[PDB]
Amino acid sequence: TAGRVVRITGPVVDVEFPRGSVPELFNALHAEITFGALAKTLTLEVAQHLGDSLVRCISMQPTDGLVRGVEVTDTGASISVPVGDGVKGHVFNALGDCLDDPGYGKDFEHWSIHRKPPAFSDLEPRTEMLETGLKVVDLLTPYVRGGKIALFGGAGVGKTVLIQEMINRIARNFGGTSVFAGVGERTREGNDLWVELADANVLKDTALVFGQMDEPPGTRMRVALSALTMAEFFRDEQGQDVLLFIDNIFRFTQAGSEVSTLLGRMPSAVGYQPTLADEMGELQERITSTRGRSITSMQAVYVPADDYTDPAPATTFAHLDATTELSRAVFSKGIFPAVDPLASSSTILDPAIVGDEHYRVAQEVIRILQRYKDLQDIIAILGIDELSEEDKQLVNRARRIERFLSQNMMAAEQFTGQPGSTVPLKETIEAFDKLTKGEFDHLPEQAFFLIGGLDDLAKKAESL
Amino acid sequence: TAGRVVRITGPVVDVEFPRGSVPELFNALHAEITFGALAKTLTLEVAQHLGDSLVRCISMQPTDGLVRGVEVTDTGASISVPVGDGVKGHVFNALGDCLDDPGYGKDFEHWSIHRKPPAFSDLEPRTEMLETGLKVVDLLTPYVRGGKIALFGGAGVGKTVLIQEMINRIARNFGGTSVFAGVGERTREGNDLWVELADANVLKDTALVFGQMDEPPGTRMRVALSALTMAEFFRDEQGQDVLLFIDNIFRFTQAGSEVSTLLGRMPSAVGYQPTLADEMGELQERITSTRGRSITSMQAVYVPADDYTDPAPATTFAHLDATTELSRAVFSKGIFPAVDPLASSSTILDPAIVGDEHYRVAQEVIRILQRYKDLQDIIAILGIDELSEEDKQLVNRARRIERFLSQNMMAAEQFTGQPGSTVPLKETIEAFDKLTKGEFDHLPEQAFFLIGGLDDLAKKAESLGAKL
Amino acid sequence: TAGRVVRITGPVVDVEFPRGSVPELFNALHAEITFGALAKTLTLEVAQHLGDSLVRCISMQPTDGLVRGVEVTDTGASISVPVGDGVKGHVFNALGDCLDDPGYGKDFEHWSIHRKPPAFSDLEPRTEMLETGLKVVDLLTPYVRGGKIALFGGAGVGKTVLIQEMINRIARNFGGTSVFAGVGERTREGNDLWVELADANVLKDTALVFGQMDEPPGTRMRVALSALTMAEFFRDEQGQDVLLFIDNIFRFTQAGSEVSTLLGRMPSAVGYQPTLADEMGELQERITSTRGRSITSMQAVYVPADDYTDPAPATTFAHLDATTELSRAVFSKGIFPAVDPLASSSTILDPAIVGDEHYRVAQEVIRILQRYKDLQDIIAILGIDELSEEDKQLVNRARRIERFLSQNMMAAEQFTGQPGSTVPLKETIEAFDKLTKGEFDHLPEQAFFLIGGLDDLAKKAESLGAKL
Amino acid sequence: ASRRRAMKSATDNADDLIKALTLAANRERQAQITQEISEIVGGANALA
Amino acid sequence: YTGSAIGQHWMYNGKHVLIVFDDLSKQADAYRAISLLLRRPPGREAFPG
Ligand SMILES: Nc1ncnc2c1ncn2[C@@H]1O[C@H](COP(=O)(O)OP(=O)(O)OP(=O)(O)O)[C@@H](O)[C@H]1O
Ligand SMILES: Nc1ncnc2c1ncn2[C@@H]1O[C@H](COP(=O)(O)OP(=O)(O)O)[C@@H](O)[C@H]1O
Ligand SMILES: Nc1ncnc2c1ncn2[C@@H]1O[C@H](COP(=O)(O)OP(=O)(O)O)[C@@H](O)[C@H]1O
Ligand SMILES: [Mg+2]
Ligand SMILES: [Mg+2]
Repeated sequence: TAGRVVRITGPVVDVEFPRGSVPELFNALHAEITFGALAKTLTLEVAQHLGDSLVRCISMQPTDGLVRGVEVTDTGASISVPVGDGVKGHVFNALGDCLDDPGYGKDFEHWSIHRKPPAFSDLEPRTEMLETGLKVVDLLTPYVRGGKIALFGGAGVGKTVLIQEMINRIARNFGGTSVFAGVGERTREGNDLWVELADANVLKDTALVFGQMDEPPGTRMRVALSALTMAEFFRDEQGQDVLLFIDNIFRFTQAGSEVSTLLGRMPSAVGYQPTLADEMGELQERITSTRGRSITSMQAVYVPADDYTDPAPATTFAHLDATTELSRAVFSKGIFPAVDPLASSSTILDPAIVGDEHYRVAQEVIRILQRYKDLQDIIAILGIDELSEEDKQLVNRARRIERFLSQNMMAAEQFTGQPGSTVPLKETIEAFDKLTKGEFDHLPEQAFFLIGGLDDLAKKAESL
Repeated sequence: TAGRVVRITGPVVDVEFPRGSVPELFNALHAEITFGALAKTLTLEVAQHLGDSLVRCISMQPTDGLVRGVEVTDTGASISVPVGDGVKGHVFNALGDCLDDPGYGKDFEHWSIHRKPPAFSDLEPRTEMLETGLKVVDLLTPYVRGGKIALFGGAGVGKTVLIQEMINRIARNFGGTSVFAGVGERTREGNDLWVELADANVLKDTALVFGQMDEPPGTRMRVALSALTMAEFFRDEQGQDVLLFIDNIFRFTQAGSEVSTLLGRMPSAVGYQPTLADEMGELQERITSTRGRSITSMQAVYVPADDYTDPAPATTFAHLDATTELSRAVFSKGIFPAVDPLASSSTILDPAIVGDEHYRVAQEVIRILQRYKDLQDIIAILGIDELSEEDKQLVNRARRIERFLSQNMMAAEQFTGQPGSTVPLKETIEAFDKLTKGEFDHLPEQAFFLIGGLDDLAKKAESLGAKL
Repeated sequence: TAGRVVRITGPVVDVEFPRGSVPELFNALHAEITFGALAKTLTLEVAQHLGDSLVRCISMQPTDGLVRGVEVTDTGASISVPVGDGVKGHVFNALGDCLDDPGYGKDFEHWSIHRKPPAFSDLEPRTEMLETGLKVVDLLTPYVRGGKIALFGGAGVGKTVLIQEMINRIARNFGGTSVFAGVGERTREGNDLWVELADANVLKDTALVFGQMDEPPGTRMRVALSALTMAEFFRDEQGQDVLLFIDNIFRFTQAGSEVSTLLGRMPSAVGYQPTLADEMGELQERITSTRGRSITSMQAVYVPADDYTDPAPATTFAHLDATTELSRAVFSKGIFPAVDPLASSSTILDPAIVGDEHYRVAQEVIRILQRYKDLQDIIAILGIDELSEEDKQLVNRARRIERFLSQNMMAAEQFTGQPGSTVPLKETIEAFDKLTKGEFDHLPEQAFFLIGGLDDLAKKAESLGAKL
Repeated sequence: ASRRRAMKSATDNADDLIKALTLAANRERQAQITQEISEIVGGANALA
Repeated sequence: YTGSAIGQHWMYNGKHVLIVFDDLSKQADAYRAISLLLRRPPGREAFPG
């Protein structure tokens, strides 16, 4: 009942099985490379049924050293990853193997990575807000519970600290867990993230799944589904809120395109796979709220040629509920998190969802910040004194507002002894309403740096 | 002798015939679909001889419900449509079946829709102007009586409204026969044209053939041939001046592309069929006026994605005497008809035909508009204020000229309620000569918008305040 | 033991041989066309072993009249061309036949045109300037004696005129041998070059090998190899300095791409063959100077559609010591030679080789021209009057410099009627040092157009009403 | 004052032109990729 | 087409129907995917003719 390798073309392997033992599509088959230098066990994923008992599969590992005719064993099920609380605090690959401890979790319950989204009737019909406790996010760009948040930011902008902060807040405030999905992860960066999470003591609350850059396109394609399956177990079997990090989703799309090319499929517009939308939908629709529990996702998105109409970002943004842009300009000012309040956006900043008072306060903050940005050029070149008196008043108010959007994060406690703060949404709304009215314009600017609500503001004001 | 279906690939059917009974190319074969709701008699047109006594044919009706192995019978002749005076006042489909009165025309003489174009010795160039009353067409793109006129344009720029306008202006007071061919266009547009022609009493002179959008590509690529067959009968047998309207010929080309993809031919550039130019040449060369026999053909040509470089309109351009290119840029400014005066052309816009005064005025208008187009780049950033005095004067003149090329059309009354206007060619020449000279520079721009001759300009300027 | 033609399609011919008689790759085979009008003997170069004793070959002559199953003879060796001092002063085709004296050279030593390049250990960088007398080339793109020089450009920018100019300036007073390779270029140009070399008395020192653009792709593929084989014989055997001229080397790549798809190769990007870089590398690496044996090669590289990103010129760029890139913009501005001073480059343009003064002056010229290129759009829109005073000064200096880089060439007289001129390198450096300092800012820019040295500048300025 | 207003207007117009030109350039880039893939795949299919 | 057939059943029975297609861009993309997976030569923007 075992097959045999017939054709080998890079990561594409054709396998012939006996007449009545052809594996199902997406089944995981095992083959052996016995050459000493490259000895390994190849995991092939059945991609096509070619007919005459032939199947075409994508090798999850390089096929160098593979011989024609070697036995191929059908496992009877698709790629399955370990699930349960045991996966927390450990690093896995797209196939479920533990990288930091080989053999770990081999006895856990194993879930196939190909699963359907929640039944249409089980979906929550009403959008909900995910109160993170961060003033900038809660006020300006509220995160959708069970939604999708794009993350934009170069190097040295605090993105890693932001991810650690979100891990902390989901673990502490929501009593949830986190699954990090490094798609196309650089091995150096994966190791750095592992060590950083271990140092910050949040590794215990996180499950890391790495599909590395130096792996064939199949694993880079399937790692996102693996991490999503772990998160789905946490949501559905453990009844926990889960925060899923995908980095980078564009690399998942590009791995899908590479796989489609390898299988001989004719490319679609701009060379992407014909089923680009179908693959993205299959991945993203599994990230939702259901039965009171939810998986919220924050995904790093790469925009080719900075062209937002490009098919990859265009398809990705059909599922995104919020956008958080991290700017080096904000970071240089010392404002943490370095979220650009004008570039960032949320689709639920609508009175019908967050309430009329919230929307009014947020719009006032945005207007003040936009006017300050406009006057920035005159300030820089002609000098501040060149401005009118009303312009100076608005500059002062906007400076205070923009410094108040900074917060003392939980992840920042590992750098400064001071712990983090969680500002309830109502407190943030009323505080920024007061600030926009100019009721704190007389206070020193530094009093608005890295604090929580109004009580912290008063405490730091007395300290100055 | 009867064949059998062997392969069904969409509206393309492969049929195997007994040795020595393979139908000739373009022959009409008949098959039966028996499934209840879709039951019908498929008419297939032999397109290729595949070898081994197999022929590849294009179905004129959807093949839904067709089964492999069903009997196919060869009629021995290609598709034929009724011809004669009786087709006038009636609506037909691509196969010649009457729609407003089924069974009508079955006893008429039937002409095959496939035939050769007129011999080269019989062709004679046509240079007679066809006055329309539209200022832009009359001045810059004069139409040719017995010639070939095309209206190019993107989606929703005014091709069909302009076709209706020319039907109103030319076909209404026409002593000859009219043939309209709807090709891959809205069915409700065909119904509207039918009703409107009935209301104007023009239907009794007109034969309508419809191959509209909701048809298989074979029908959409053969309906034009059927309508052209009726027009050719009127031209060659009755000695009648004939008006031929086609909307839209690009749909014929697009249907040909779909058929070619189905036939398994290697695609050409932009996925078009390799035989794009050949098919277009055959069809267009059949649409012509011979010595002493007049066909005035007006074709609407769709431009995909507003791309005038697309192979279909690009290949269509060479078959025309007058070309009116509708521009989305002009359309966005509210100018109707949205003619691009610089892009449009006419073969008879030369001094030897239209006279020295008309030609000179047209050339001056074109020069002013071209200079304005050149200055557009500077104007976009800095406006007209940085221009030289000559350039400022020219820009004001050009804006007024471009507004005055617009007109309240007869067919536009439905959209605005404003009755259209007719402008005699002499008045058009005089008005545009005055405008290029600079005799209306004081009037406001809007006074030149959607009006007729100089009397209308004076009235509108007086209404707006300026004196004239 | 002879083969037979099996399949014919354009220039590619399939030939079947008996067991154990399959010719080796690149072997030359002979076939007969017996049709009276086109009677000839086809030379076919074996390109592929297809299996089953079949071989795919490229015909060196048109295959019109070739019949399936005709006998094919194997010569047992690749195409070979005559070598020796006897080839000097004669015109040959890609196959080694003497065009101007048929039968000449049949008794000479014959070398196969397929050859491995020099061993890496035999290679030696060349860093000796080759003064030409052309201001732009001598200043910004100094050529290397014994190095590889190319003239890049689109169609009709002056590549051939500059090639003839460099033949006039370098080959006329050259001690050694010259080899000219006409590769897929105009037969009229070949005849003109032949006559010009005969009149200049340079022909006796030159071997001409012509495969013209009317030839089949195989001849255009192999003519460069033939000429390079003659040059390689002169370099390695006779041990004398060799001047090699190729025009146009891009035709080799183009013919390769023409036959690639018929050879069964899946096309690469931009329609080129997958083996573009490898074939170009083989051919170019054969064109080189070894230790103690100098070949100064000058190649005209056609840039398709003026697109310098095209894979052919992009791949060719890596094979040159010096590149003079001709620009369509410069050409259209009337500047000749139409050299793009910002895009061209030379490996010996560093202070160590050309000296501090030359390098500094060239860098200053490049900087000024780059700044002017940056300011051109602002000048076009807002005008020069909105630039800072220093920027106005730089713009005037840059216009004068760009005009002065133009020069009346010896080979350009036929196009302008003005006799050419030559400028020594020291004079060029001094003149451009003066220009970059604004010492000629008072002279009109027209005084700097198409002249030689500073004396010509003074004379032209005086003729224009100004004193230098 | 008029110069300040006119230069602000010109800068806004230049920004709008840059946006439109970038959109057109991205459309052209995507179309070029698609057409190149079309030609390559057509060649491959013909040699299939 | 399913929605259109459901609406047409009512329309041909004298009823008045309003059908919303949200949205046909995604239907065109899906049809392009099917056509490409059938190895049909694509046209403008990789769409089938
Ligand atoms: N002369 C006009 N005056 C006023 N409105 C007009 C005029 N011409 C066209 N329109 C408006 O533009 C719409 C589109 O016109 P029309 O149907 O003639 O365009 P088209 O080029 O044939 O379009 P399509 O590509 O959709 O077939 C008309 O329905 C009407 O709304
Ligand atoms: N809230 C904060 N408090 C103190 N330091 C911070 C904070 N946010 C970011 N940083 C510093 O900025 C750097 C950002 O690096 P990292 O967290 O890897 O994000 P990125 O990947 O964007 O550089 C970190 O080394 C960290 O020390
Ligand atoms: N130095 C020059 N002076 C005047 N005209 C020139 C000069 N160089 C080239 N031209 C013009 O440009 C044309 C193209 O030159 P040529 O080199 O023959 O074509 P290509 O650049 O395609 O090889 C010439 O025929 C000539 O008319
Ligand atoms: Mg229309
Ligand atoms: Mg040339």
